[PDB]
Amino acid sequence: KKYTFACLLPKHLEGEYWTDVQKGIREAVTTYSDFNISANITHYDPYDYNSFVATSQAVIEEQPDGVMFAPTVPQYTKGFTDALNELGIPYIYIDSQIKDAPPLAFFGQNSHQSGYFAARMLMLLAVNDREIVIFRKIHEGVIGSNQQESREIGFRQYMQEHHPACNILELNLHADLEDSRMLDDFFREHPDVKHGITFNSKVYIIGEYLQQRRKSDFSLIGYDLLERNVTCLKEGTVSFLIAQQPELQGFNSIKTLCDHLIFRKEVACTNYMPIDLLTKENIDYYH
Amino acid sequence: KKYTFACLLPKHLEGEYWTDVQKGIREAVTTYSDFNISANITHYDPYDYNSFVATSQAVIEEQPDGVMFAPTVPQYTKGFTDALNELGIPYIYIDSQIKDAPPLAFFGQNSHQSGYFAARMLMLLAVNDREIVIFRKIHEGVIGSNQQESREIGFRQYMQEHHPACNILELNLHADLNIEDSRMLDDFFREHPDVKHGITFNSKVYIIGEYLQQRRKSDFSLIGYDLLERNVTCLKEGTVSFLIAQQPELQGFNSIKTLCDHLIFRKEVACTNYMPIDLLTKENIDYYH
Ligand code: NA
Repeated sequence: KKYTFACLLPKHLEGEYWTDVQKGIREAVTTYSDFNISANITHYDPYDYNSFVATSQAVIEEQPDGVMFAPTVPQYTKGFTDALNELGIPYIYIDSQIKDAPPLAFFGQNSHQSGYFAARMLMLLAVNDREIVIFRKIHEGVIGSNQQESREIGFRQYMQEHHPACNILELNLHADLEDSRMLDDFFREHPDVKHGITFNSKVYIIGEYLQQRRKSDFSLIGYDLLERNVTCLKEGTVSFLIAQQPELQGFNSIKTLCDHLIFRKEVACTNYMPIDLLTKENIDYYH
Repeated sequence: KKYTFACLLPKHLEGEYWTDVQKGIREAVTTYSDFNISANITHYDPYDYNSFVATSQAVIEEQPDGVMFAPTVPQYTKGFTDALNELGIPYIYIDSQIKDAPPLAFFGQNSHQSGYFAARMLMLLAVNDREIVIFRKIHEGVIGSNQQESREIGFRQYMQEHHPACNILELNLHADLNIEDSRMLDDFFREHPDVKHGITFNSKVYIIGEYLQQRRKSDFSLIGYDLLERNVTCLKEGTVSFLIAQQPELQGFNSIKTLCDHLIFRKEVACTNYMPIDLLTKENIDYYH
């Protein structure tokens, strides 16, 4: 019988952030083909905690040899991890982690440090601005991402720490809205804000909006190398993109499971991923 | 018998730039121990022609299967590369390219783009600055490094395209001294009290950074290259604002790997391997690997 590694990740469309993590998973599968391993990828609605509970219970009943997954908020993840620990099934957290429920290994960015870093870079662009804006993506009241929330916290800590006088504005766009009207009104109400940032992976939304309205007097800092994000980076609507090597996170998760289960090797638990800064001038050599 | 790859690098002290490239080479040797290969590292005097010739000749006379070589003063190398081609000994360039003498493969940054990028980052720092300064350190007059010279050209191009009004000052420190580095700096900052931002293209930015630290001067920030320990310390202390890395470990590792699969695995290999232009700050340096 083949090895089965259950991979539980957020629902998404092809080409979005999670596409790269999955390609890393598949690359790992082929690499370890001599061991006949198999990745069974299922998804959950990151905005609906019950979706995580139902799908994670399915994973549990599939009795995989190992599991890698993006945790949702703590209290809705606890039952899953407790069950896996009780069944002796090792799990790996990716993207974010739950510190009081340690896994075999964690692969993701130090969210707080990532946010702190982002603030430092943003202040470099808006050195003497009186306000900056944080764009978010919410649905059913939640932000749907521990990392997106924890990054903002680190960000805010840096701001309160180095630029307490700079006013921080927030605009919560709707996940499955029209982002355009939201933006039109935002700029009408706040016509002098020159710089903004988002902690989700869809800064292109704001970028394309500016590109279309011929607005070149506003630049964004965003996350991840989604095709559309990079286009906005090259066009100038986005000043910097922060990457976390999603492919490597996916690959290393499977490799770690293999190392632990197959090779029976010891493995490092905490694996903070880098906080890579990309600009139009260095993106082409970034791999 | 065995496979022998001669690696010719500039003499240096442990902890300088090349120490990482050497670790890379070592990691590669062990990884391919199966094919029983050995990397023979020899250091050379980069500014003593007669010396360089003697060591290079010694390398050629060792009859190596392959060679990886980091060029400093290209005008002292034609004899070496002609001899390698004549003997059918494939060679790899790292860090700097020597256009009139193409190698089997090259590993290093696209110097032009690296400098262009460096300019962008410096100007984010010196937005409204009338002048900026490039810091260099020459031996026998030469700026000994095509990568360095070329980086400077890309830097000036960006400055011409974006801040043609900004004055570009230059301060040359000398290795074949008796004019001490700190004395050069005192005169410069004395005659140029207003300059607030600077940059260097060699990997010894710590010389300027530690100077500012010991003089508790905090009204000036540098942009430098490479993750030498002294560079990182200056990065963490604030004298240096940004450091640009190029993954020296991987360049050394890849050099040997390329030689192995070319000579041993009879594989095809790309000639140009442009390394990344990584930007590091105090806030992300600890998570870079
Ligand atoms: Na969200």
